[PDB]
Amino acid sequence: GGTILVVTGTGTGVGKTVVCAALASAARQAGIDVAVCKPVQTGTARGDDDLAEVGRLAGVTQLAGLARYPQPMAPAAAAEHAGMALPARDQIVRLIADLDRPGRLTLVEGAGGLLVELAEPGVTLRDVAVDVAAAALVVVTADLGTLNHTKLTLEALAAQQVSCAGLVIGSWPDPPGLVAASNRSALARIAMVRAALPAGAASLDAGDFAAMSAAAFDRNWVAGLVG
Amino acid sequence: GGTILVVTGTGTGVGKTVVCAALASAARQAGIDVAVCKPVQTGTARGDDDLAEVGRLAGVTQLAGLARYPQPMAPAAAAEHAGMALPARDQIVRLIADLDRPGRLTLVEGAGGLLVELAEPGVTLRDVAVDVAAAALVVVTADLGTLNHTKLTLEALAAQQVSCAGLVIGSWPDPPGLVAASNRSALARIAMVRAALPAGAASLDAGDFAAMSAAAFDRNWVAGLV
Ligand SMILES: O=C(O)C(C(=O)O)[C@@H]1CCC[C@H]1C(=O)c1ccc(-c2nnn[nH]2)cc1
Ligand SMILES: O=C(O)C(C(=O)O)[C@@H]1CCC[C@H]1C(=O)c1ccc(-c2nnn[nH]2)cc1
Repeated sequence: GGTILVVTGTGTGVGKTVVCAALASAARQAGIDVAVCKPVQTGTARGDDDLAEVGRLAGVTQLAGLARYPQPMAPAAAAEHAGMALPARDQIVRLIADLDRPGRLTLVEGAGGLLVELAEPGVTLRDVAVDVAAAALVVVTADLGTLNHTKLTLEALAAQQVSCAGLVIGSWPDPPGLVAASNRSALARIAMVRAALPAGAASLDAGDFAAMSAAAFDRNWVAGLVG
Repeated sequence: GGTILVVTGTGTGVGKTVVCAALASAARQAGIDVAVCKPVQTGTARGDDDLAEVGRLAGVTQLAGLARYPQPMAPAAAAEHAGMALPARDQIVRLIADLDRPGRLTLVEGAGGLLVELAEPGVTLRDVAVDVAAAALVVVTADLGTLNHTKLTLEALAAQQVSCAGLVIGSWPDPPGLVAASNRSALARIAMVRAALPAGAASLDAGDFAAMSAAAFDRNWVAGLV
């Protein structure tokens, strides 16, 4: 196949979707074919639709979903509230495997953070990453508390031998305060920081988002993801 | 000795100090002698002094600490900003062991969450809990995202064979809401929920806080701690 990369985060609202869009944009500009999938999407009754947002920001057309739940809650709770079931583990894996292809970067966007239940019983994006032999890109904030959450998430990845592809700061303030600057230096001692997306990136138009994305990542790292 | 419990949280600002105070108050009312140790405290420039708050809310007098940094930052960053090192691992472990005594509940309050560096070099409250053979009480929120952070923290405790003494919800909203209610049910599927402190409890006077605390915890669990 190609390269499968799960995109997780330290939590919800940390920048998973905009990072997915930014990496997708950078890879497409490098001539890499990109697919993005969001196997579990909650909050659809609030307008949450991460695949649509990635298409809007990055131009990705190869978008794949599976489960959609109305309430903006954790998947298990949103499914319960809608009277629906979570997907099965093998259904999530099938979605991803159908996309995987030599030369293609397939990004698998999680729901919330790494240990959120996506399938019964207690199957998480970590388990899915093992099934499809994917590394994990971890989206983090620059805010107070990020170092603890990042180290917790990386330890959890290592516990199941899921390689960490690096960190991305989802929103980087301009100018940075003392806490944000300190956190960025400390994050870079824990793992490679692949990018720090400028605050407000999700509000850029298509052309400005593309330029931001190309400058945000190291071109050699993006090109090295897919042979 | 007695019973040592580290009191950690899924992060910072989740209610660790008020939970320390609440458990201390419930234990004191059960006739248990209580000490509270906050080895490292930051944010003292704006007035943060968690030991003073525990003393006022719960009446604890054995209040022990080693280091206080003015800036409201992670300990390592606050120490770097001040140009001074964090305390030594030996200082923290020995202070706690010295506080511990038969018939006493010694609560050790961390700074931020479980994997925060408290001593040089890279020593955390988890490492301290291993050294003094303490179980860990985990303070969690009721808010969106709490389940992931709680599961991550519990996995990290288990990875170094630190027993989990349960969870405490640091602030229970009024009215709760669908997410808070769902999270409270889900948290109980992960570990014992020992208490859920009403929102605003940190503003109570000592008498009102004691009444809140005694009702918040199961009296049999508190008495069983020592
Ligand atoms: O949480 C506590 O104890 C607080 C309290 O004393 O009230 C402290 C108040 C000032 C900062 C906070 C702290 O100490 C802290 C802040 C951020 C981090 C962190 N972790 N990962 N990234 N940053 C760790 C600790
Ligand atoms: O974060 C994402 O993916 C968001 C997105 O679709 O962009 C989703 C928007 C709606 C909810 C959020 C989600 O899916 C979610 C929310 C809370 C939790 C949780 N974890 N622990 N306790 N609660 C887990 C997932």
